[PDB]
Amino acid sequence: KDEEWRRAQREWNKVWRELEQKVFFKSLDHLGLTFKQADKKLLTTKQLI
DNA sequence: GGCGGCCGCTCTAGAACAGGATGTATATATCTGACACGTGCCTGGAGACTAGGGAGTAATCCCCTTGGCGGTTAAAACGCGGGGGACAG
Repeated sequence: KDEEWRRAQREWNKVWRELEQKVFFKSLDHLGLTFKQADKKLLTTKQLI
């Protein structure tokens, strides 16, 4: 059971690390994820007046 | 001495309780009539073979629905007045 468990963990590790590499920096960004709409919502005319 | 208040007597009666009534649920006796087992086939699918063609998969592409916003006038919702109708009788 440990042998097959370690083998399955090893074959999980590559795809798991590949997903983590692209999802961790997305998880770090909080305001930048909503900045695609915040930069248009807060930067208008009437907001500036 | 007369009259209002209080309590006992008596008529009325609401509704639970017991007995009669009639159509079914059961307790055998026996018929009975299809039910399933056996037999004899015999007719339809399975092993095996020939050939092929429409989808799984891969690729493209372009398309089209979701997210995501201001805007503004149409309207949902809250509330006041009230009005006619569902239901109790």
